[PDB]
Amino acid sequence: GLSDGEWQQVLNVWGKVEADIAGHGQEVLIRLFTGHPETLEKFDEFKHLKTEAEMKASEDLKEHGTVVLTALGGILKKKGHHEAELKPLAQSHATEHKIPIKYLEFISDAIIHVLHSKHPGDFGADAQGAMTKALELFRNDIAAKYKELGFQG
Repeated sequence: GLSDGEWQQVLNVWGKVEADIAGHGQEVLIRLFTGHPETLEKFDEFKHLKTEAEMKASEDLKEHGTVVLTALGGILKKKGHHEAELKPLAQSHATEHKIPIKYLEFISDAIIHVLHSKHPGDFGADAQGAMTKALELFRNDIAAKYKELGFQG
């Protein structure tokens, strides 16, 4: 779990994201897709957007980034009391979208990368520690649900 102080750091950093969720979400997805092109193949409507420039030129992709980060923001604001929120995501991602847990590792690292890229010198060491713990908790709780289902990939 995270301490009270750590959750406060997470939700404070998240305000920077909320200033422009779509711009942040776009950059997170682009980082994910360009760094790990296998991830892009899971998106029937985006898998033809194989380069950063092509990805940047799609409002549909930017809207999906908005969906993703809005979901994550709601989850983070539960401060770990997120069973009900994570349940359907774990299920849809294992059973419907076929997303290996490794891809959630990749997107977690992408979020850290994008926070430093968009806010260089403004994502402090304490904030990175806390956000990393929150993303670990998110992925780990999803991983428990994946194990229940026997889903690998």
